[PDB]
Amino acid sequence: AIRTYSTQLEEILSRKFSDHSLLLGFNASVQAKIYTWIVNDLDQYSKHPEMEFDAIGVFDKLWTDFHYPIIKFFQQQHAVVFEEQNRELKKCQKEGRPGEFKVRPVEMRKINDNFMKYIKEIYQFYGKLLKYFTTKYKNPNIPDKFLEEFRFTVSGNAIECQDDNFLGHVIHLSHKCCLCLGDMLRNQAFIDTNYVVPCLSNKEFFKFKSSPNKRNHMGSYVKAIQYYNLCIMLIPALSEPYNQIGVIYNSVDDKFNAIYWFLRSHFSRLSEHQLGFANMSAILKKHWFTTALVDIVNGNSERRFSNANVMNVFLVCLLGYIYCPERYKNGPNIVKKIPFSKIETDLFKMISSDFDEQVVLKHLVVMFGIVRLTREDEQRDKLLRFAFRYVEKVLVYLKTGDGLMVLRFILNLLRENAPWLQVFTSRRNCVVYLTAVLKRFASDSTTRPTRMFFFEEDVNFRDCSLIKYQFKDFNDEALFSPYIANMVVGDYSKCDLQDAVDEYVERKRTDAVVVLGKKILSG
RNA sequence: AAGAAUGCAUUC
Ligand SMILES: [K+]
Ligand SMILES: [K+]
Ligand SMILES: [K+]
Ligand SMILES: [K+]
Ligand SMILES: [K+]
Ligand SMILES: [K+]
Repeated sequence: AIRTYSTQLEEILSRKFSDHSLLLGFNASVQAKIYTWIVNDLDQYSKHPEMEFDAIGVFDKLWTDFHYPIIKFFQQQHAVVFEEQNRELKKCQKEGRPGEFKVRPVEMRKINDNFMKYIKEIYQFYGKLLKYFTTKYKNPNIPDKFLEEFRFTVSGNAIECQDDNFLGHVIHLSHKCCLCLGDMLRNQAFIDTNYVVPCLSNKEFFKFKSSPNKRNHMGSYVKAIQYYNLCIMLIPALSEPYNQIGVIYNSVDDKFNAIYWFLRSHFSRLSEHQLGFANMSAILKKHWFTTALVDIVNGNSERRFSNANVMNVFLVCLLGYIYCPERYKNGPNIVKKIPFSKIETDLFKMISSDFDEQVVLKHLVVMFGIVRLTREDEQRDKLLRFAFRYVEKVLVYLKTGDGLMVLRFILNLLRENAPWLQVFTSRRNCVVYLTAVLKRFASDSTTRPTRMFFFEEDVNFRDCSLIKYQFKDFNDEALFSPYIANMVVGDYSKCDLQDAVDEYVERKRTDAVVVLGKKILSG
């Protein structure tokens, strides 16, 4: 049936003159049909062979063949009007009348208005499906945080304890709904920032033209990223939401964050293993990081990078010198006589002068991810040696500073990756520095501690293959039989700790770090 | 391990 609808749709969208009402009516009729169909398909699940259960494919086809093509149709209309404005500007320039150029804001606003009405319809549709999926069936595998983000309450409704496969299908449908909501909002924000806003006034047009985007327009994407984050909270093994967050950061020229999220996409447990890696490789092959490095080293610049952004640029250029030498290597230098050693020294100094746990966690993901992607033994060994020089600097900082989350992450990276542990324990400075760091801590723990709930880093790295999909420095057995799921997303709101949560988490992290670090040093 | 060059690292 979806094929018939997509045929009729493509016939409609191919007309020279678009009937907005006809399209919206047709979408509303198709949505009503699909809704009654999927409700009935879940209802009859236990009556037909499971492999005849079609809802996931039907939903995927509705998005890819019906709803997204309509989005792309509207985007193409916006682009047509934008190019008309560009043609008018070029004509006025070549005719010697540059001040006579005027943006026409009408017919950008009309197209966008029809587009917005369509977006409102599908936003309501996917939210309606998400609410149905989430509240019709009791599912202990849905965190109460997910429910509270949407103000959903689950009634005394259908209990499908009989079938865990059924509940897995239902949460996958909810995940698809959230993904579609993030995707439609991301497309809407892109269209607003690249076509509508520039066509509002000459000021907007010329600022869009001169500054490529210098996109600080992350505010336009906050809602879409929220939906992607909910996707990840629901099923962190699936790679698409991570990739879409990386796409958003790439479009706002936050290239390092893009690389980070593309790597997280690549390393999720059930990743398709292509989208993130291809997007990251396309970034690395380009000139943004080398140009950024030149601008930083020359000092004077309109760029005005923050210290964290400077560290990020340094890190990518240093990793690229080894991993992508055809772009980041000319003799001892990365670009334009800028030596690898100088940049390495500068970044390592900033580890201590500008320590930041989130910044360092992202650095570690990026450098050990690039290690994981490197096939050549010489390249891989050089990258590991660089990564462990970085880690040695981090441990030196930890002799006098605090970074328990970073330390947990480092130790678990070592624990879940035997070749990395072997390299680490063969470096005298790694052993010496880790010993000095651990001697700062006091702990009566001798075995893996237990705890009330997952912490921030546990939630953040769920189903990341860099740590073999979970931290293993706690005995979390009591948290994993899921007739509840709140501890796994770290929701301690149900636990009676008040502000002492911070003290509790610090003590527990310290215990886990002491026990695991002694394990590592004993090998 | 040396030896050489560039700013402990990188390069042959
Ligand atoms: K699934
Ligand atoms: K986030
Ligand atoms: K992209
Ligand atoms: K993509
Ligand atoms: K950055
Ligand atoms: K926490």
